[PDB]
Amino acid sequence: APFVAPNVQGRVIKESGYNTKTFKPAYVKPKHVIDPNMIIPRQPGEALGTG
Amino acid sequence: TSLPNYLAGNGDLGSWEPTQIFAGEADIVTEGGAAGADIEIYQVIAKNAAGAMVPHDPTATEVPAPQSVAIGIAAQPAKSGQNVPYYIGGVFNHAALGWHASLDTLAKRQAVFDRTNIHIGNLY
Repeated sequence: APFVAPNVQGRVIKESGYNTKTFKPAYVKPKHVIDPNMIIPRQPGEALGTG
Repeated sequence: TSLPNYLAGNGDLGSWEPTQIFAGEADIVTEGGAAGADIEIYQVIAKNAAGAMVPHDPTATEVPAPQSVAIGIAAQPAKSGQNVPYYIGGVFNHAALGWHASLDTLAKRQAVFDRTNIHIGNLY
């Protein structure tokens, strides 16, 4: 607090305000194409020979 | 081819890697035409002055020759005189396709299909 000789008025004290933060979320979009070149070939569980 | 093997042993039977041709979702569209040269699967093709499919050959000429403007992507391989099915529309993974020499980077591989229904781009 300010020391102020009691013979005088007093001292005016300043203030401070405040702030805000604002954010937009980002966007994510992966995809696969699944044409036959991927469906046909033998997958690991398939028996050798026939499948 | 007659005998079995009784002795023990190891064998690396083989490996499989998928080939992904499509890199997007345009309307995939195809056509068929006579080939003028030996064309491999997913080779990029042009049409020569006689209207026969020929593998794409940029800098063919001093006026540029019609082989120099790509027109599609071979869907199955063919020898000269046979019919080639080929894509004329769709979005294609540049890596899977067969390219001319010196057509190295994706920045160049796109320039071949800007004015066209085909568009060529990277996979992720």
